Amino acid sequence: SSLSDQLAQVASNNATVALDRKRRQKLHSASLIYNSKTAATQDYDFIFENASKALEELSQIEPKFAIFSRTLFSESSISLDRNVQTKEEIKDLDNAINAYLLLASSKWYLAPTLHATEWLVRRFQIHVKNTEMLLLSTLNYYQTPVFKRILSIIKLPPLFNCLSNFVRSEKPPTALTMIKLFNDMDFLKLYTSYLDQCIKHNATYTNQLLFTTCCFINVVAFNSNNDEKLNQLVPILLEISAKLLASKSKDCQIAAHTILVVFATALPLKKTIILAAMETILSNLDAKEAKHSALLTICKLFQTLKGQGNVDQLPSKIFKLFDSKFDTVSILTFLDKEDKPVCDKFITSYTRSIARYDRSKLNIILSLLKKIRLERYEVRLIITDLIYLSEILEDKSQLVELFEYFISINEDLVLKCLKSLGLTGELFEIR
Amino acid sequence: NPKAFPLADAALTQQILDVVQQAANLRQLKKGANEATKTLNRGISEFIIMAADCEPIEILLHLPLLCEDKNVPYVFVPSRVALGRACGVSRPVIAASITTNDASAIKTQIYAVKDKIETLL
Amino acid sequence: DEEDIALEFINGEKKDKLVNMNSFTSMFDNIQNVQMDTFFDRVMKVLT
Amino acid sequence: VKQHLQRETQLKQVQQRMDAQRELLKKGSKKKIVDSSGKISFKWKKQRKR
Amino acid sequence: RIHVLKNIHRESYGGVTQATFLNGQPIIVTSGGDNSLKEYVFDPSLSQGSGDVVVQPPRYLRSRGGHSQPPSYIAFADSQSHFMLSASKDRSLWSFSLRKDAQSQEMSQRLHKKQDGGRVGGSTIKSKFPEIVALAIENARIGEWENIITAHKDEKFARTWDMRNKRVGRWTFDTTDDGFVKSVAMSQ
Amino acid sequence: DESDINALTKILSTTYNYKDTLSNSKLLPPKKLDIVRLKDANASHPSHSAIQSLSFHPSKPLLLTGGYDKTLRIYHIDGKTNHLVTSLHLVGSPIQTCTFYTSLSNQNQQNIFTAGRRRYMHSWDLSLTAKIEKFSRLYGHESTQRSFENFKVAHLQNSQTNSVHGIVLLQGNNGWINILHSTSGLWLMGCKIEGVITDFCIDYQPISRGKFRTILIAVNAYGEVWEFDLNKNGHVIRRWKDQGGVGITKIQVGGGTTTTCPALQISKIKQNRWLAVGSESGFVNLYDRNNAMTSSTPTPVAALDQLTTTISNLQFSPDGQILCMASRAVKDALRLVHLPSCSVFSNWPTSGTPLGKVTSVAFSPSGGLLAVGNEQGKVRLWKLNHY
Amino acid sequence: SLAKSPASTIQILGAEKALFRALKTKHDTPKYGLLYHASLVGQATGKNKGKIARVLAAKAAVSLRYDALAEDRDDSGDIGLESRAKVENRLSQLEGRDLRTT
Amino acid sequence: GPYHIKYAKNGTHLLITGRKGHVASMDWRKGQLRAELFLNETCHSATYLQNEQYFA
Repeated sequence: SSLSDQLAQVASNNATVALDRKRRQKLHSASLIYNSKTAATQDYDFIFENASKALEELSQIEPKFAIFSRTLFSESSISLDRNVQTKEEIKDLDNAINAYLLLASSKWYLAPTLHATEWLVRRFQIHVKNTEMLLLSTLNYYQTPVFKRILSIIKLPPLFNCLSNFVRSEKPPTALTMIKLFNDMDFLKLYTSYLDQCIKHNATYTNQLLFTTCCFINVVAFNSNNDEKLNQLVPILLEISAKLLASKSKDCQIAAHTILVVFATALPLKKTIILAAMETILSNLDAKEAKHSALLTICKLFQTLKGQGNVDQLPSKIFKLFDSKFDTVSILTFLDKEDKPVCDKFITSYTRSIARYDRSKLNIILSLLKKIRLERYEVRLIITDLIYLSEILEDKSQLVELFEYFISINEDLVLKCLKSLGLTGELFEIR
Repeated sequence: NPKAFPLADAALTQQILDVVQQAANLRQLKKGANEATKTLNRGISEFIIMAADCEPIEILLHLPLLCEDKNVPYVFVPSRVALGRACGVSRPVIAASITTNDASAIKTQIYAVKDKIETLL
Repeated sequence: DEEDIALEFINGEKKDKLVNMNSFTSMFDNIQNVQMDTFFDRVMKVLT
Repeated sequence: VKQHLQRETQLKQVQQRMDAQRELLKKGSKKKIVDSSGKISFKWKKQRKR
Repeated sequence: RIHVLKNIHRESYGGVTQATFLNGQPIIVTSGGDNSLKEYVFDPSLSQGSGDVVVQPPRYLRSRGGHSQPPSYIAFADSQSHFMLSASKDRSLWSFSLRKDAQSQEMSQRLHKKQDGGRVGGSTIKSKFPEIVALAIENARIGEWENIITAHKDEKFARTWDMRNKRVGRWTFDTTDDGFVKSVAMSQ
Repeated sequence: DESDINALTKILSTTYNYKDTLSNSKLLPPKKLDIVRLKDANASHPSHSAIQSLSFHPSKPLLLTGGYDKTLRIYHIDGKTNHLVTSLHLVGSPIQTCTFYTSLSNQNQQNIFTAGRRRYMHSWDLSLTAKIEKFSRLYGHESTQRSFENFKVAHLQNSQTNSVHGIVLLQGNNGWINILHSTSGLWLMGCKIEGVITDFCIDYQPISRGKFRTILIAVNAYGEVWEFDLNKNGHVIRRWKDQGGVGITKIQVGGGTTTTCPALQISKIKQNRWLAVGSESGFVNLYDRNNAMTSSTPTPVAALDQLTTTISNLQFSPDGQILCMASRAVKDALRLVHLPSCSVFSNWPTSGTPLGKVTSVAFSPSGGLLAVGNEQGKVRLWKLNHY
Repeated sequence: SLAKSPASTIQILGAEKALFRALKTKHDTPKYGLLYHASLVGQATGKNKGKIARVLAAKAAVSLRYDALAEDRDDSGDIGLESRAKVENRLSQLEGRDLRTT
Repeated sequence: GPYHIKYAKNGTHLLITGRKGHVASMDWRKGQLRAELFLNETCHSATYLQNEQYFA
């Protein structure tokens, strides 16, 4: 490499040190409130005292900023210089800055957080040192002047490369620019680690979940025509779906439901992946809107399932788990809705799992398959395992009235399954 | 739609849309309601075809009102989709004006269809 | 009759909506302060 | 009034030739059709617009 | 799971037989039974704050190789006994150095453009030419135009190559009698 | 740190592929085909004209090509070496439609019916000299049938015996379809539609064990469709109208037994699911006859618009999952539209497919295999790897 | 009399002197007219305010001749409201594009 | 070649000379070089004069 390249590397290392007055002015005029001519003449005491006022306002709004008043906004930090302590003190205060940023990511619509993080911008130089976490935290606010301001004063990371024509510009970045930003794979790994820290420290708020889910399903939509990009993309977004389903927020759970339903209708996933996805869906299902989205998600994920094995009995563990999260009244009511969801293959798998695993609730399967209409292969498999139920256990009135329903519609088909296995006079002598 | 006066039957609408297809090949029609009204203003339209299929029909039934001022024939056909197929574009077409010409190859077909139109007025 | 069973299995398949490049581009306009379940049914309307 | 009529019909003819030339240079497949006299016309291929 | 390098070596010759990280280094040397020894390197991470979670996939670095199948034809490229052309049953034409084994290089099969401007046929999934029956090199006009003329197994035309560029040439000579090429030569 | 709701994470950490593998699919994936190119079928023996019609055998690996050079050629097709079985040159009789007929009673006849712009139609009886007969008598109906070009061959049941016989169906001048026996040539019945008859197709529907019913589906140029029950006297049972569509060139059914996917055994006759009406603008309406037999103004499930000039072929694959639109007007105008999803495959044909000016197309009944004949005289051959 | 005028006239309806001087010498005609002060054209920025002056005049011709020529009209804003939704999502889809390269 | 090193008398600027020809005066602690000149004859040594503004 060349000498100017190696010197650009040492400039990028020494970016924040003010080595004379002109660099100090150019480096201290980068404010988030004031313009450059006021910001260059301000002091540390002035910006600290009104940032401490704004942190008291932000702390009486949300009381988790008081420990930042203890450490990051204390009065020892007026004289704390960033690039004079070692790497271990640097990583201490940079996870302090990361904690503040992913706590105050939600508060970015109210001016105390602007005047408070003004002091992180001007004392700790987080627009050029801790800049990836700053962009990732305020990414939701991209139509707003506060994201315009941080783009004007930011030094843009190499992963955020497509925002480089919207820095120091008067127009906001557009939604197609946001999808082009999210369309990378390394950016997707970065954003999923950011969400992992959000989910861990319990700071996921609904505007973030909406923006994140919108950009994720637009990434899947953009890559919907190349299977190798979809296959690069599956263990990233299904991993973040698992980590959103493994939390307590109903909003982040149905965000994961949205990601799972778009991804399963974008490409045909494996049967075992779909079953483990419904196990992870049911294993933390506690809300009601989450239950609504969870039933619709499990129905569509079973609908988008092809081949030999789409409508087996779902196994005993996952069927009794689905029973413990959704009883009979819930399933029957949801099928009785006039909007008519498409629940064909899932309801077939459900009734076959009832016939292999319950053997008491057969009047309810008569009522629900009276409600919704199925296909020929669905009802053929249903009456074949009802035939096997008749041959294993003694045939009472619930199985008899089920066969009366399967005689009252499509009696030629039940004749075809009895002639494929058994006989009609022998079956009438059975029951 | 009730307020779409003269509507063509199947044979007349088949030959109307046939002359629309050959006028579209000869680049002798203006497809669309605004272009039809422009030809009505300039007096270079032979006859107007409209579609009794648009869900507001009042976006149409204003060019009758300046057809009956310039005594130019106008007719309704039942399908905007089929009128768009005949005009030879990919969109549905609500109205189409067959423009005037005197050296045209299909002048006799245009005149025959416009006489069959003005019989039912 | 396994060919007849295979033909009825491929015959019982219903028309679905596929994801395009631009089936979800018009959601950023109304992800503003709506609830996430309203987002879920707005997505499900696109998928169905 | 009679010379207004002559001016109007000459303007109609020259705008008609101008419009035929403009229509001709748009796009699509076409062929030069020649009649008995020499009055040329351009017949366009039966192909709808994509 | 960071990444998978698929088909890094041939399964038919053993798969990846020994892979080892040079220690302290982000470079890993693999070797397979297909007469090939490669190195792969990990570039530093592209995120300037996270790093440990955004792991850039391993890219290819230097490698040495030879024929994976026994060679089927042999010629000397020049009078100095420096390079020798060598074609094998694994459908590759190598140019091996008798002086320094780093100079050994596979002659490339990336075709030129058609002379008139029409399309060239062939499969989209590009495979190597049929294995070489004969060849004839005469480097009197070398660098000027096509220099090697070669004849492949059960196909009715003889390709040309340029030894200077180390690549295929623009011409495939037909036989014009629907017969396979049994011999080639070229004048001096 | 650690030694050895997590179900999804575990299944992702074990799997490496994430899609359905090979044969646990059983129905086609949309938007990306899987179609290899084989040797061009008539490459062994070249054609001296544009290949006007093209049909596979119902059972044997045979492909019959034929065109305006008044010869018809049969090719044993395979992957590598599509050779020529036999070849018959009818002098003074250019052929336009040629069809393998194979009866349902004994499945041992193997006739070839062929016809062009003539007042006769030849019928070669396959015997591996060659015994061909000529049909040239409309039994009183010669004025309404001046050219035997557009015929189709179908099966018909007597409906008082369970005796089937083949019918040929000739499209005549006024609105007429003249149906006549495929062995004796006797005029059985005729069905007249009102308008300019442009095309027609044959649907079958089973009734009971060993009884089916033949329906002729004939389209006006304007877009109105008649369905005639013809296992009884040729009487109309349904008359509906195509939504949109003004210059109508070609109707086809599919998803069951068409005349191009024929049933070898009478119990294997199926009801067709799909019906595509393809037009002069390139618009192809697609109707789903599992619900569009009742409405009498039925709406299409989709109107395809991808190729912009006149639809001259549209054929359904035997499973009834692909429709093949094709136009003989411009070069490379062929699309394979997946269905039920009604979405065109976007990866084939590409800009470098040597389709040519597609003037015929045919689907194999068993192999999953397209033959595409163009105006240069070349049948190109492709294999769909789903089958 | 406004309803029986084409949508191009409703586009250029205010700018008659600029229009007819730019026609009587062969110059470029205006694109805004009296319709420039609509709120949607205010929301647009660049050359696409000419573009949505055109689409706004088209939908305004639709709604205007519906209002003048209807008989079972309900004074409830339904056709104008669906036309406004069409213009708003069109304005969205041409403000979403950007001539920069990202 | 081997680089003769020289610093300014306050440590702000660095002046390197290659043995072959490569003389570079630079602000080594920012990333600012202000002279990179390749004088293709064998240079031996250099020094600043009273500033980074002149060097011999």
